[PDB]
Amino acid sequence: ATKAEYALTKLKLSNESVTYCTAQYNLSSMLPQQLLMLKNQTTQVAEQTK
Amino acid sequence: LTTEQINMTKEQKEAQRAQTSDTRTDGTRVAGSVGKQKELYDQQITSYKR
Repeated sequence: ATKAEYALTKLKLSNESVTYCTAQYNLSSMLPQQLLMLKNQTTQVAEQTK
Repeated sequence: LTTEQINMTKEQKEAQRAQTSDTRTDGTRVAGSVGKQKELYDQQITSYKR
């Protein structure tokens, strides 16, 4: 049982590694793109106000 | 597209202002289709009197 649990902990490193890469991709690509989306929406609100 | 609708709203306002008023928002006399239509009435009014 301890040996089986050791393998589970050892294999768990893969999920943590891909999670870090997934989070890194979101910060580098998704977040800046969403900022551009919000800016365009902000301008549209002013035009609708006009 | 919202910016383009600004001009259409202004122009449709002038069509509404053609009634109950002989001058546009800027103050110039209306001379378009409605202006020509009014002139026809003036000739017809004189024609009936004549």
